[PDB]
Amino acid sequence: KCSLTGKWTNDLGSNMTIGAVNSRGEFTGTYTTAESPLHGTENTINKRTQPTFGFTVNWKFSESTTVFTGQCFIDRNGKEVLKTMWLLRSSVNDIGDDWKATRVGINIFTRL
Amino acid sequence: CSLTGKWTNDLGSNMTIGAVNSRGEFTGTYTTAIKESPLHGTENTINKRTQPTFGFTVNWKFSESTTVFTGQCFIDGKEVLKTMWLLRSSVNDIGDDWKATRVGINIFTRL
Amino acid sequence: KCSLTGKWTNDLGSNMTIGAVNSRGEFTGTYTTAESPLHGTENTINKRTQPTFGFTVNWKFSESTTVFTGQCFIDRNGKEVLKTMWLLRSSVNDIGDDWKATRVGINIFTRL
Amino acid sequence: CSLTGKWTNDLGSNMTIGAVNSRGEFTGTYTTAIKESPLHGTENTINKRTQPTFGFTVNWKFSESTTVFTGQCFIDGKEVLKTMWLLRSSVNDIGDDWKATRVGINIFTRL
Ligand SMILES: O=C(O)CCCCC[C@@H]1SC[C@@H]2NC(=O)N[C@@H]21
Ligand SMILES: O=C(O)CCCCC[C@@H]1SC[C@@H]2NC(=O)N[C@@H]21
Ligand SMILES: O=C(O)CCCCC[C@@H]1SC[C@@H]2NC(=O)N[C@@H]21
Ligand SMILES: O=C(O)CCCCC[C@@H]1SC[C@@H]2NC(=O)N[C@@H]21
Ligand SMILES: *[C@H]1O[C@H](CO)[C@@H](O)[C@H](O)[C@H]1NC(C)=O
Ligand SMILES: *[C@H]1O[C@H](CO)[C@@H](O)[C@H](O)[C@H]1NC(C)=O
Ligand SMILES: *[C@H]1O[C@H](CO)[C@@H](O)[C@H](O)[C@H]1NC(C)=O
Ligand SMILES: *[C@H]1O[C@H](CO)[C@@H](O)[C@H](O)[C@H]1NC(C)=O
Repeated sequence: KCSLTGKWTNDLGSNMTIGAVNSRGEFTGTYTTAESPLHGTENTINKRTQPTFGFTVNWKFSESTTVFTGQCFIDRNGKEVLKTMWLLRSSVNDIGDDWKATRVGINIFTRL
Repeated sequence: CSLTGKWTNDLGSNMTIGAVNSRGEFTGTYTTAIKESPLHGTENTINKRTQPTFGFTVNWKFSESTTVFTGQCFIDGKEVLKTMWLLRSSVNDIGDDWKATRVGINIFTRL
Repeated sequence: KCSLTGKWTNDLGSNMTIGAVNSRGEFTGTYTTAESPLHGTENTINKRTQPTFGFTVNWKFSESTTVFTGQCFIDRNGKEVLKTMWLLRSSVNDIGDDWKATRVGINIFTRL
Repeated sequence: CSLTGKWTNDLGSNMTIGAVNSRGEFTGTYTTAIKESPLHGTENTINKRTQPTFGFTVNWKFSESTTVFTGQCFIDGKEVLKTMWLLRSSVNDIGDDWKATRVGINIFTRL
């Protein structure tokens, strides 16, 4: 089974720690990048080995917000890997600059 | 512009969001024809901004999928929520991962 | 049948003109926003009434690039409408700032 | 960093791009296991940049779908192409449009 709980690191150099996840599939943690809290959920439905999930990172050094979503996989080499895609929403003043507030990208995590 | 309350959108889905603590957290329900799913998000409180940026995850109850929403609460007069989302599907093997993510838009208005 | 050929306008105020599309599904045109050329393709496969397509806009006022993709629909009210999503790639100097060069958005077009 | 040549990627697809005129246009073939599809793109020539931004459309031959790619040619030493794409599926009714677009990444390297 692929568990979210733990310490992860990615291709960009950022690290992430996730706490235990309750029965409601909920969980919290911290996102570290060269610290901000994050709160997410894991899909419990058919209680699968490779869960789908999503979390929000409330940036504490700016008024932007990032949301990641992806799946917890057991790689071919037998290792746990998190494939995720995110949307980074920056804040704009007029509802007219809104068309450019959203960036999109990816991030692959592996256990620390 | 506060997230608390009742919203609906262009597709025709309703969303209910409760109070948000001093840390910006909040919970709510997501309704779409119908099935209700829990929602857990957070709003950026960095600058006590009147048009706060925010994000939340909808944990689907009728599927093994997940959907994340990010956006900003704009005072159009009326309060409008402009969002963009990512819909992650669950695939059996890491080989198909590439085709598992849909992206799209959604404008919410006070129900 | 929903044709790409013609003059369109969108929700953002930008206008667009598309030329005839050959048998290879190819076509060119111009994108006007408050002028840059664009070159695209339309999917011919099962020669459908509501084609799928994609085009690139070679910005002539900056070194960024935008690509749109979507489908040509016959709306319920009987009108032609183009639902599209785009990616706007801005250019960065170091392959390390790459994680933030891509923005994503939407654009709905209707005939002028 | 020029697009002309032969590239392959992480998924394992090959792409061949021909010469690009003075306007930045170019054509090529897209191979994926196998089926070959034509590609038509353009590269930004605004600043005679050595690491040009670019975009192109792949007109699928075995489906009614379309895929657009945008990105930048980076000199990693080696020439690398970092791209992001949108895969549009064709739906019968404008009602399902919302679920018709997939997004993803792709890193190309000189084959
Ligand atoms: O500089 C900005 O544009 C705003 C700061 C955004 C915070 C870092 C972002 S979140 C998505 C991405 N993944 C990651 O690990 N770092 C970046
Ligand atoms: O039917 C499926 O494709 C799987 C269930 C998907 C859940 C509904 C999606 S989430 C993004 C989109 N916005 C919205 O309000 N409803 C749809
Ligand atoms: O200011 C920038 O960030 C670079 C200029 C980008 C050009 C305008 C973009 S293309 C996608 C979007 N659709 C539209 O009609 N106008 C915008
Ligand atoms: O099988 C399908 O889902 C429809 C055909 C899709 C065409 C292949 C897609 S395009 C984006 C992605 N990158 C890549 O190199 N191959 C895939
Ligand atoms: C995070 O991962 C470990 C924890 O110390 C370490 O290898 C690395 O320096 C850390 N990097 C960041 C950006 O926190
Ligand atoms: C929810 O929104 C309103 C509630 O006032 C209702 O009329 C509508 O039918 C509902 N839609 C869904 C999908 O539940
Ligand atoms: C484009 O559409 C028509 C053409 O004149 C007109 O209504 C409008 O002013 C034009 N706007 C732009 C930005 O070109
Ligand atoms: C294309 O790339 C190389 C060509 O040298 C070949 O070995 C590989 O099998 C080919 N892959 C596909 C999908 O055609």
